[PDB]
Amino acid sequence: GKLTNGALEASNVDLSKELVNMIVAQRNYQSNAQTIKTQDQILNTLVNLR
Amino acid sequence: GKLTNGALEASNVDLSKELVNMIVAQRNYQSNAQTIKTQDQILNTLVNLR
Amino acid sequence: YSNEQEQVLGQIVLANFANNEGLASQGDNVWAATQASGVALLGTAGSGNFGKLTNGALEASNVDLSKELVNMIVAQRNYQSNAQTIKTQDQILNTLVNLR
Amino acid sequence: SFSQAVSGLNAAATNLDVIGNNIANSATYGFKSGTASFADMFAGSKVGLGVKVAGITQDFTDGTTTNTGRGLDVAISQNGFFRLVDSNGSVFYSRNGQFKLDENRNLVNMQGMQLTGYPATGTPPTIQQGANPAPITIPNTLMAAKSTTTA
Amino acid sequence: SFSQAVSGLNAAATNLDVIGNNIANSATYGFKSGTASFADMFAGSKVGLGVKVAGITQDFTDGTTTNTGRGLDVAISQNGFFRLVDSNGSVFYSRNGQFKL
Amino acid sequence: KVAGITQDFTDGTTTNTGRGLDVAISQNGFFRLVDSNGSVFYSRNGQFKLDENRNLVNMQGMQLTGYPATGTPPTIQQGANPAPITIPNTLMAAKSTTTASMQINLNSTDPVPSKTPFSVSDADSYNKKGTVTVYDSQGNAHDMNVYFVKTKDNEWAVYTHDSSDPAATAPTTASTTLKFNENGILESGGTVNITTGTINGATAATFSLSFLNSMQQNTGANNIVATNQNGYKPGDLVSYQINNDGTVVGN
Amino acid sequence: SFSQAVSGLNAAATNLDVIGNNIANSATYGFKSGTASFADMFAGSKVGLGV
Amino acid sequence: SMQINLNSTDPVPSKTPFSVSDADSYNKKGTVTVYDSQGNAHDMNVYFVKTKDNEWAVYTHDSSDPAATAPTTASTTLKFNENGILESGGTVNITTGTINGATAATFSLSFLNSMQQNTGANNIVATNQNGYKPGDLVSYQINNDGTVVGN
Repeated sequence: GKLTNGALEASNVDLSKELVNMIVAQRNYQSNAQTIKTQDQILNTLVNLR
Repeated sequence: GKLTNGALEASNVDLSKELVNMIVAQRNYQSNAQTIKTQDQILNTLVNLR
Repeated sequence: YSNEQEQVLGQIVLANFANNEGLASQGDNVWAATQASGVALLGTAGSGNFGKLTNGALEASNVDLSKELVNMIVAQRNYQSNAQTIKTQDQILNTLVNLR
Repeated sequence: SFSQAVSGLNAAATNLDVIGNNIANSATYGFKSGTASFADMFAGSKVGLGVKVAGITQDFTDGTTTNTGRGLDVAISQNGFFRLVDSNGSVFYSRNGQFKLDENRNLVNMQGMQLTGYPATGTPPTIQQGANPAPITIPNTLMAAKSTTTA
Repeated sequence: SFSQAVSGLNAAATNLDVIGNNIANSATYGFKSGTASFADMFAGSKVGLGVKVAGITQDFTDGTTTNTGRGLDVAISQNGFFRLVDSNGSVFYSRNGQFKL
Repeated sequence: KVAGITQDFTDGTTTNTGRGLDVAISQNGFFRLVDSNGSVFYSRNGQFKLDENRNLVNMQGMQLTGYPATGTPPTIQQGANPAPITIPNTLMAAKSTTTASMQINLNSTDPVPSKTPFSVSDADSYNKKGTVTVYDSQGNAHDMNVYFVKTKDNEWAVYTHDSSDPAATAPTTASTTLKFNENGILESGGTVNITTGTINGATAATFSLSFLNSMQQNTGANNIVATNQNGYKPGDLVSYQINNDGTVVGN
Repeated sequence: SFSQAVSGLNAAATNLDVIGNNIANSATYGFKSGTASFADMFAGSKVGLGV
Repeated sequence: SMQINLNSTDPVPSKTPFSVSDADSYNKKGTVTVYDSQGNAHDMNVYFVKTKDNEWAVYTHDSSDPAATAPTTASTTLKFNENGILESGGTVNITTGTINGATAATFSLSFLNSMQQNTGANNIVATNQNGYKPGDLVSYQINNDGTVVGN
């Protein structure tokens, strides 16, 4: 490295990118919820046909 | 392994995986209900010959 | 390096195929070549049929979940219509049996 | 009678499985989209006999490209493929550029499969493009000093 | 049919809690962020199996060194790590210099 | 009595698919296919892949049949019989330049070049330097410098020199001469069968250079507006398209 | 049906990401604005079928 | 057969005479894997050197036979015209070596439709050979023409 004595290192996060990445995680979580609920209701009509 | 001080060990269950497992368990329960249903009505079409 | 001269340590080989569609995808982001894929011809970035590369930028997935979300409901509704044609096949056989 | 619609149910079930895979594989880098391909059965009978899945294919467009400051995230945008090798020496191909170093300082992906490159031999090395790929070792090997010839 | 989507669910949950870590871990000194990385599973079938974590890998670019009036506040602005031993003699490596006496 | 099961042949909704090799018609036409059995079949599906032999097939491997690309330039033949069409990685071979033309607009107010006789190392011996990059029978680069020298009123000496040939000599004998009318329109001298140099076992290009559509400006600069030729480099392959009227083109 | 809707839905998606690119490259020197020009779909049926 | 496009502007290599181990003694190295009557893989390295304009000394080496002699004679010579059309020496018979008590494989190597590229590098277009490993079984299929097959 090359050390400095007065200055102390802050974090590595750029929390704009984290706060916009949690939204993409939220929405593809919700779309995965959409496909489990649609496999639920196709299996629902696969039962109740008689 | 590395025991910790004040943190508790929270539960193993990830409740999304169980909320889809109850869906698939209840719908093949319903499929088993349909095969006892068809066994019921093939038995009464075996009975009501005479 | 520390004397500020650089030396080449290798070059990332790219590979193309006869068709991309014959690639049998293995159990990762990995694909694997087949008889159906054609044997892979190899080269570097920018020569003929080959890929212009980037340095730090990473390639995201190509799925558009708007088209995925609108395809799941059309697969869902024609699934239910297939359920209803076996349903009415059941009803016409039911009134075919017990007519006497 | 029933064969048409049980074929249709199997077709829509494979279709839903493919697109549920595609929704699940959103935002995994290098994933290419799934697509189903269907075709109808026939025979000597003039009526139709359902639908078979003629095959599952991929969609080979380019994804969008996200600029990450990490320098070991090399991606490509055209028809090429990274040529990886595993621990068993089997050749594979991929487009996920999330590349680690391992202990031995040769470029693995985040699974551990090593890249392949045309090696560079000499002093100073050039592209020894003899069509012979090899895992890209990027060592801490010292820069061997050479003599001045033209000042 | 269903396992692909619950694989997508817990993959997005792994995204969401490592991002909630990094947001909760924001503006501490000498933390270096985490990053979830994924990969698709496949089998003999050409249809899919969902998504798993390939791993939680950290980014090792430098945080912005902030001026602080305390003198015991060293920080590397490059690719070195500190070295720490404990009361049990095990080696450990750090990046912040919150160095009290 | 069931009289028979009829198809209906109205076109379905054409769906915009971002894939490239997915061509589907919307009229009463029919794609033509063949399988390996040798029987010709007719379809309408747009899913078109290519094999490991890189001939365009459907999803079931049945090869598309099309009108061939025969000749140089590749065109249709007078037997009119379709065939399985391929997309090869066989490289586009170069052919010698045969027709090159350069159009020039020279000011008529330009004085006669002073430093006579002509030299290629003397800028004041000519009025205008131009460049046309032609390619020979094997097809390597030849940067033919053409040279424009005002001899007198409306008459322009035109010199040719292969800069790519280190074994060539300087032009000192006249290649041709543009002679213009009173109106500034080219009268004669607007064509020459000019031969390039010979380099590294590739024999020289012997091409028709033309200066048609040139005209003498009255005040301005000596300006080349349009060069064109039919010589080129060996291109291997980059990409390909299905054109909108059916044919396939290869970049 | 769903075809006009998906065609339409995409049109708006590509228009949104192009004008997001125009907002993102604001005050980047020498950048040029981009507009997504669209065009409607027709076939042998009299009713329109997308964009 | 090995079909390959040859750079016409490649110089005569500076390392003279020929060497099998030294990279600058040849214009381009290529590899074809051939197979014998026993079934072992022989990695035939083809070495392209240019002699003068429009013809190439083609030397062959059996690198999978470690007890093999280094070639100092011409395996063949690729002769080209002014248009890059192959002229003569485009098909040559060649014997391989033996190892592990196997039999020697002798095959006809074909360079047909090899073109001489003006500007570029030497790149292998298409190789194909009819030798193959032993194979036990993976699949077996009932094709529609009443023909049963194994793969």
